[PDB]
Amino acid sequence: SLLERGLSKLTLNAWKDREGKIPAGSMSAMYNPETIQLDYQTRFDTEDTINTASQSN
Amino acid sequence: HITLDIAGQRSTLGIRRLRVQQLINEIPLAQLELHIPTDNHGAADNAVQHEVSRFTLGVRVGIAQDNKPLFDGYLVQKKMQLKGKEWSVRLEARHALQKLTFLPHSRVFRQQDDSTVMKGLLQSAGVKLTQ
Repeated sequence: SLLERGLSKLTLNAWKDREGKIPAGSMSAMYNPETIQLDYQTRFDTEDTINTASQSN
Repeated sequence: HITLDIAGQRSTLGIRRLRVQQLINEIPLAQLELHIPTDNHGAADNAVQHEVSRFTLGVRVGIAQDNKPLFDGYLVQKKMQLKGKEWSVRLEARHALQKLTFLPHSRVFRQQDDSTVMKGLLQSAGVKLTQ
């Protein structure tokens, strides 16, 4: 808000390299998603140590 | 059933693998594989330690299958693994012909038969030739 009430669509920009040096095409998509979702996940493995002093992963 | 005799005592433990090997010109062997339990503590947690400590290298090892003698040899090569909470031990046992295999001897054998050379050559361990 704070200035006006026009929508801001999402824009999908594309490149070719890892960095931003070589731009490919770039579209903005109408009809916003209603919901995004970004899932994080970290993999842990349990230490099966024979000494049995501690439990850890 | 299957009863593992070691040094004359019937040695109540748990065999997970037994394999007895016997060929045509080779020393017959027998692999065991045991599991020493760790998760059941108390009186039978060090009483199983007493039964594995009797497995010294070179002992009379006897296997009996359905009240018949299966293997009957001396013990070689006791390997133990201990990965995680598992603690297994692996045995091997070789026949009385194992006493003949790694010591370089020298004899001459003049004026003797094919059999009298060899029945007096197997006799050094207690192996009785039948021919």
